[PDB]
Amino acid sequence: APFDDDDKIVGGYNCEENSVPYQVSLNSGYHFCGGSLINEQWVVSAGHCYKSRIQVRLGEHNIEVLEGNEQFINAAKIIRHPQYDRKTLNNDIMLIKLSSRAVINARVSTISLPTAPPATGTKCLISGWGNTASSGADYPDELQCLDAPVLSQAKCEASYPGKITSNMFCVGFLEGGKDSCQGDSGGPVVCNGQLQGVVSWGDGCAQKNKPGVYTKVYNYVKWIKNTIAANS
Amino acid sequence: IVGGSNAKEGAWPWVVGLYYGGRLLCGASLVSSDWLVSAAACVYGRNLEPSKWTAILGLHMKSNLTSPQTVPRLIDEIVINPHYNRRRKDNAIAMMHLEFKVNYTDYIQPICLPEENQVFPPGRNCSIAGWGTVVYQGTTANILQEADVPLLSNERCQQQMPEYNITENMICAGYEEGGIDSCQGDAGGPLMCQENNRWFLAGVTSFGYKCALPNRPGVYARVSRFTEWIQSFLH
Amino acid sequence: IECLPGSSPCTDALTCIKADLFCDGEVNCPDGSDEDNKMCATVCDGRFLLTGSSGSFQATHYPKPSETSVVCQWIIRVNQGLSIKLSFDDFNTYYTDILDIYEGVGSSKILRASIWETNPGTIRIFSNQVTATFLIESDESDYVGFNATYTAFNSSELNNYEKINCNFEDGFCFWVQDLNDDNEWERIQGSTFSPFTGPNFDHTFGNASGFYISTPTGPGGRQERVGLLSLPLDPTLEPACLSFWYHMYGENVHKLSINISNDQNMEKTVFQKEGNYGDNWNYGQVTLNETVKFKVAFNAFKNKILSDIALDDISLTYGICNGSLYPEPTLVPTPPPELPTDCGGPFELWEPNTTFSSTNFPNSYPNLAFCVWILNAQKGKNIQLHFQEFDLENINDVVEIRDGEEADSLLLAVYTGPGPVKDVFSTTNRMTVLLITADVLARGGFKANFTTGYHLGIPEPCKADHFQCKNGECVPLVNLCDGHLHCEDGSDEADCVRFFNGTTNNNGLVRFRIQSIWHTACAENWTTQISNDVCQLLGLGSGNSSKPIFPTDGGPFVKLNTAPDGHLILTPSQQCLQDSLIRLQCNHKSCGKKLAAQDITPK
Ligand SMILES: *[C@@H]1O[C@H](CO)[C@@H](O[C@@H]2O[C@H](CO)[C@@H](O[C@@H]3O[C@H](CO)[C@@H](O)[C@H](O[C@H]4O[C@H](CO)[C@@H](O)[C@H](O)[C@@H]4O)[C@@H]3O)[C@H](O)[C@H]2NC(C)=O)[C@H](O)[C@H]1NC(C)=O
Ligand SMILES: *[C@@H]1O[C@H](CO)[C@@H](O[C@@H]2O[C@H](CO)[C@@H](O[C@@H]3O[C@H](CO[C@H]4O[C@H](CO)[C@@H](O)[C@H](O)[C@@H]4O)[C@@H](O)[C@H](O)[C@@H]3O)[C@H](O)[C@H]2NC(C)=O)[C@H](O)[C@H]1NC(C)=O
Ligand SMILES: *[C@@H]1O[C@H](CO)[C@@H](O[C@@H]2O[C@H](CO[C@@H]3O[C@H](CO)[C@@H](O)[C@H](O[C@H]4O[C@H](CO)[C@@H](O)[C@H](O)[C@@H]4O)[C@@H]3O)[C@@H](O)[C@H](O)[C@H]2NC(C)=O)[C@H](O)[C@H]1NC(C)=O
Ligand SMILES: *[C@@H]1O[C@H](CO)[C@@H](O[C@@H]2O[C@H](CO)[C@@H](O[C@@H]3O[C@H](CO)[C@@H](O)[C@H](O)[C@@H]3O)[C@H](O)[C@H]2NC(C)=O)[C@H](O)[C@H]1NC(C)=O
Ligand SMILES: *[C@@H]1O[C@H](CO)[C@@H](O[C@@H]2O[C@H](CO)[C@@H](O[C@@H]3O[C@H](CO)[C@@H](O)[C@H](O)[C@@H]3O)[C@H](O)[C@H]2NC(C)=O)[C@H](O)[C@H]1NC(C)=O
Ligand SMILES: *[C@@H]1O[C@H](CO[C@@H]2O[C@H](CO)[C@@H](O[C@@H]3O[C@H](CO)[C@@H](O)[C@H](O)[C@@H]3O)[C@H](O)[C@H]2NC(C)=O)[C@@H](O)[C@H](O)[C@H]1NC(C)=O
Ligand SMILES: *[C@@H]1O[C@H](CO[C@@H]2O[C@H](CO)[C@@H](O[C@@H]3O[C@H](CO)[C@@H](O)[C@H](O)[C@@H]3O)[C@H](O)[C@H]2NC(C)=O)[C@@H](O)[C@H](O)[C@H]1NC(C)=O
Ligand SMILES: *[C@@H]1O[C@H](CO[C@@H]2O[C@H](CO)[C@@H](O[C@@H]3O[C@H](CO)[C@@H](O)[C@H](O)[C@@H]3O)[C@H](O)[C@H]2NC(C)=O)[C@@H](O)[C@H](O)[C@H]1NC(C)=O
Ligand SMILES: *[C@@H]1O[C@H](CO[C@@H]2O[C@H](CO[C@@H]3O[C@H](CO)[C@@H](O)[C@H](O)[C@@H]3O)[C@@H](O)[C@H](O)[C@H]2NC(C)=O)[C@@H](O)[C@H](O)[C@H]1NC(C)=O
Ligand SMILES: *[C@@H]1O[C@H](CO)[C@@H](O[C@@H]2O[C@H](CO)[C@@H](O)[C@H](O)[C@H]2NC(C)=O)[C@H](O)[C@H]1NC(C)=O
Ligand SMILES: *[C@@H]1O[C@H](CO)[C@@H](O)[C@H](O)[C@H]1NC(C)=O
Ligand SMILES: *[C@@H]1O[C@H](CO)[C@@H](O)[C@H](O)[C@H]1NC(C)=O
Ligand SMILES: *[C@@H]1O[C@H](CO)[C@@H](O)[C@H](O)[C@H]1NC(C)=O
Repeated sequence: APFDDDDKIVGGYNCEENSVPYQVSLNSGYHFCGGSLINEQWVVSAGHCYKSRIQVRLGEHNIEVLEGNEQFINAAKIIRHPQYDRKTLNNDIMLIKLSSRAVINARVSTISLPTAPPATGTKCLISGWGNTASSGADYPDELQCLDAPVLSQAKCEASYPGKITSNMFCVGFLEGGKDSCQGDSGGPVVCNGQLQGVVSWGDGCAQKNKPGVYTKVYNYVKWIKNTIAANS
Repeated sequence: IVGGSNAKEGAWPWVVGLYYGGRLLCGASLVSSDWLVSAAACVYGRNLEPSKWTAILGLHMKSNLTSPQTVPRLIDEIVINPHYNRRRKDNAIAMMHLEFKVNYTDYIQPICLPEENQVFPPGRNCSIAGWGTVVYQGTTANILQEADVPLLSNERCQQQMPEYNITENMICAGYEEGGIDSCQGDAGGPLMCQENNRWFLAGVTSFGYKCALPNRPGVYARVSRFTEWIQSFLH
Repeated sequence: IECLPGSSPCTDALTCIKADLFCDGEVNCPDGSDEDNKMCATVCDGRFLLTGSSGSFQATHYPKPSETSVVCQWIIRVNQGLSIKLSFDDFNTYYTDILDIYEGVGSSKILRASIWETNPGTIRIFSNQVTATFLIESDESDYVGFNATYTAFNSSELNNYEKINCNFEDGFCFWVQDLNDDNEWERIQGSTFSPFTGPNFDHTFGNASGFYISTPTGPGGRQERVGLLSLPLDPTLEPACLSFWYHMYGENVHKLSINISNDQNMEKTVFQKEGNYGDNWNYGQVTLNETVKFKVAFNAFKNKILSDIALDDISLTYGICNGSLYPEPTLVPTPPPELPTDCGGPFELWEPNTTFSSTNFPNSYPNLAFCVWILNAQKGKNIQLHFQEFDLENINDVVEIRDGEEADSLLLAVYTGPGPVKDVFSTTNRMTVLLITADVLARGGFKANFTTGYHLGIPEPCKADHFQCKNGECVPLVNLCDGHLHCEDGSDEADCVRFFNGTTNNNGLVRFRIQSIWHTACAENWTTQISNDVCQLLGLGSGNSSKPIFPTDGGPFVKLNTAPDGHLILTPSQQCLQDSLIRLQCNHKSCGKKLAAQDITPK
């Protein structure tokens, strides 16, 4: 049984997200969702990840291996968008408040709030525990940073007829169930060094046709600021 | 990779790390003041944009890079050996250009290419380097990893490893009982032999079947037949 | 009497018990103070032990916003063997609150029930003790939280029809979640999260306003076990018919089984489904025959995401099963794995055929493509392959160009990524084009004209002498080995000094090419500095001792002189007769000598 990485090959993706401080994970006994730390005590994540108790892991180099550089924070309050729809997962964005201020270090930091909407063809990075394996869909112990351009709004609407609104943009392209952005339910999507969106949903684990759906954060900048001010 | 040992501080001045997008992926050997020799497989397909490749000469640990012992350089031209096929993973040799010129110091030292009519005897226990991992499914070690493995003849390697063509274009080095291996992972280090205090470039490491697996030595790329090709660009 | 930190005394101040054990449900104090109503300040309504068979209870601050986070707990106690029914009318709250309903007290308060953001309606608990906990985790004054009423009814007077019939529109009816499961069947009103798996509507109502039960909607990354255990059914003289509706839509749907547990510990499972059946409720009908009391267990091994399983409209009817009005479920079709292999690639290309795409440029190229183009032309010609459009992927697939004319193909260029790419020329009339792509991310492809010519990639030479460099720049004498760079390739400094009649790189006689003729170097003015300069110009090492041996060139030999600019002065003058010529004796280059801390193993 030869190993997949016979040569000096990392699979074409940034394994473990080295020097990536904006990626954080949500744990409640298991890994279910990811998120992006925007402020000292604010995390943007997928709005369908809400539960009774949430723990935030910052700078987690490996999900199954504790390198000692990660930080565990007990979440205080989770706020979903007032116009969030459960049926179509519209406005699938939520904000988590940290009970303690984040400690700035090499692998833990805050990413600046976006100021410009995403554009077609922009060099963008999707961070998360994507399904990186020779065959099958499973969450590995490593992390995936996929470099994928942002698709056009018309193409995004055509990918999901009747399931794409003005707050949804597509980064995944074409089709395929192998190593890709996949799900992770809230994987950060950062274009040009600024956070641009999260992974909301999609046609399964990129089984065929449309890869997935990404919810923007630029349209919620005013909402994010209001939530921060009200829940400072 | 199981079996590796941490290299001493500055013990491998001829090994230079390569970063693509800010992550260490491969290693190279300093052949001259403006050229580096690295594995072609680990840099295949990324030669169209040399600006994304950063060469850190004298690299010891990934904790810091802004040190006098480490020389940062930007790759301008990448040359891939024509005989590389990517089917049998043979002749995986590539060269990179270090801007204009590079000096030499204690932590930045050149490498020696094999001489004419030089044959490495089988069973010769030679050193290998590279920034390998503690285990295959683990995190890459922050300290340069070094190991010593014995060479294997091609005729015996064919019988012991009936999986790849290998042939005389590349040489198998490792233990028939396994245990020590460093080919896997993000090592990218070269296989180096001893020639009475003269560090001759025995070869460049390449794909391995399995780390520390008995009767599965690392099949590293032989560079004795490619010395003329390297010297053509060097001279 | 004093207690250690982390524990508190009782009312009589005789026994110390843990703070978490207060009002938990089990009597710990000798006098029962830990369960006393006054000791357990519920605040919600001032009542903690609901010994009555019926009543009502409200959350914190019924007429006022809940500005203060107050945790409330109630214990409802009835006669042994009787069930307790809780009726909920309004639970539309903006989360931040937890409503936990537990059957019994103590170790049984693990996963009995957990309802939030949805009105549970009617919940029936088959025990003499029911624990109702309203937990507020933050100072949120959005809503009071709930206001419910409870009653009691006998748990065994129900027949087999009532105990099984349930549309799930008003809770779980009489079903009890198994305590041995790793999770519980969550109750959902309408479509669930993570679309493209699981039902999008309730079977009973037909729209999203209805309520049903299913696997947890959270993106669980671990395999768990869930199960519904039915109440014991008294034996009947006639076998019954069990009818149900099951929704199994998901890629990772592992299993869904129905078992019978009796006093004989004999299981004869009659219903079992696996895989994806589609986004539609399927009707399952089976016949149940038994002579003693038995329980029907619906078991499901929940896998990772895309494994949602839902159950609705479960009922049991006395009598033999009638003709089923619905067909057996059909598995969701999957892509055929019958040797996908590759696309084979097109045929050989010749001169008349010039324009070509990968497979079909406008739409896409099939996955796992290994297209091979054999570009051939007339003998003596070369191939230029300029791409009009090149919009491939990143580090997934790469177009490779191999030199032909032999089996051992020589790599020419590897192209990948979006954007135009430069033209590629071949050294012969045979070229191989390989499209190496993975099974994912298949873009439009590429397209090239595939033109032929003669020395297309060779730079244009100049006639009438006009010595040219590698790039073709005319440098007859301006840059003829004099330290001046004019050629773009930098070949103006080619090796005009070499060694001849030598058995190695450090043996023989040194010859210099002044303009076009090689002349030997004499020993008239040979010095150590000149020896070092010769070593440097020949790419050699330290200038060790060297002495002349015998002359070979009796004509105008080159005399060597020192210059301040570092370039040896070459004089093509024969100033001596039969002068001995210097034999090249230089050491090896100062390579990577082991000056580091690397050790050598003496074995
Ligand atoms: C979703 O599907 C359901 C399936 O039928 C569909 O039916 C609705 O059901 C609800 C309750 O299940 C109905 O709401 C109530 O139903 C009771 C049943 O007895 C009625 O008695 C109620 O009417 C009382 O109140 C009226 C107020 O003016 C009085 O005028 C009347 O005389 C009664 O006293 C009440 O309707 C609901 O009515 C039905 N709807 C229909 C169209 O039958 C439901 O409509 C579907 N939802 C959708 C499509 O959004
Ligand atoms: C250039 O690209 C072309 C596009 O596919 C290649 O296909 C050629 O297309 C022409 C035009 O249709 C075909 O010519 C036809 O020939 C048949 C008769 O030949 C058939 O029967 C003989 C046996 O008698 C058999 O050997 C052939 O393979 C054919 O099966 C006529 O009836 C038609 O009217 C038409 O004229 C070529 O046959 C076809 N070549 C193929 C399919 O190999 C073309 O080959 C390319 N040119 C090259 C590679 O040099
Ligand atoms: C519903 O009822 C069905 C009954 O049809 C339940 O099926 C269960 O089926 C297993 C059969 O699998 C194997 O049966 C072997 C006995 O024939 C048994 O020995 C196996 O266990 C181990 O055996 C060897 C030796 O130890 C070991 O090397 C194997 O690796 C294996 O681990 C194996 O179980 C049967 O054994 C069960 O008894 C039976 N369960 C019953 C009857 O309750 C099904 O699970 C039921 N579904 C439920 C309860 O949810
Ligand atoms: C690399 O090593 C060299 C010496 O080996 C370091 O010094 C550099 O040496 C060159 C050669 O003499 C100098 O060039 C000279 O510059 C003077 C002007 O200062 C000029 O008059 C001469 O004609 C000649 O061109 C060079 O100036 C000098 N310094 C540099 C290059 O900074 C060099 O510093 C070493 N580089 C590193 C990065 O360590
Ligand atoms: C609540 O319901 C239970 C139903 O189980 C009542 O208990 C009695 O249960 C038995 C079944 O075990 C019922 O059947 C009777 O069984 C006896 C044998 O034990 C048999 O001799 C009788 O002919 C009859 O078949 C019995 O009817 C039932 N008693 C009732 C309904 O009064 C329990 O009494 C109920 N609670 C209250 C407060 O009534
Ligand atoms: C659930 O079904 C049970 C089915 O068991 C069958 O029971 C019948 C009699 O009730 C058996 O028939 C007998 O067969 C004997 C020969 O083996 C004859 O000698 C005898 O006269 C009689 O005809 C039948 O064999 C048996 N099946 C098997 C496979 O053995 C039934 O027994 C239960 O009553 C029923 N439970 C209910 C209706 O609540
Ligand atoms: C020209 O080169 C001279 C080099 O000559 C040889 O150099 C080697 C060093 O690589 C000597 O090897 C050493 O020998 C020692 C014993 O003499 C050993 O103890 C030591 O470990 C090492 O093996 C070798 O002996 C030597 N040969 C002779 C005959 O001495 C160098 O010595 C000159 O300085 C140099 N320049 C000139 C102008 O001659
Ligand atoms: C090739 O790699 C080598 C691995 O080291 C070998 O490990 C064995 C383990 O047994 C050592 O064995 C001991 O050897 C002693 C004699 O050296 C015996 O007395 C003792 O019982 C036991 O057998 C072995 O020594 C050790 N090295 C060797 C080859 O002795 C490495 O050490 C080798 O040096 C390297 N190969 C070569 C060419 O030496
Ligand atoms: C097929 O190859 C074409 C190559 O482009 C061709 O360019 C020709 C140049 O135009 C001349 O330019 C002279 C100098 O500017 C000028 O004096 C003269 O008058 C002409 O304008 C042009 O004549 C050809 O029409 C043009 N070819 C085509 C097909 O338009 C390349 O552009 C194309 O992409 C190739 N096809 C594929 C599928 O790759
Ligand atoms: C790869 O190895 C096979 C054998 O495992 C080689 O096949 C032999 O090739 C030689 C000459 O090429 C023949 O004389 C033998 O008859 C072949 N079969 C054997 C030895 O069983 C094959 O040539 C190798 N590949 C390359 C490119 O050399
Ligand atoms: C850089 O890291 C090395 C690793 O050991 C350490 O020795 C050194 O002190 C650090 N700092 C500098 C300036 O080299
Ligand atoms: C089933 O068949 C029986 C006997 O013919 C009949 O009485 C009954 O109405 C039918 N339907 C149901 C639902 O039992
Ligand atoms: C050196 O070799 C040349 C061959 O081109 C020969 O003509 C010449 O005589 C040789 N000189 C010697 C052997 O001294």
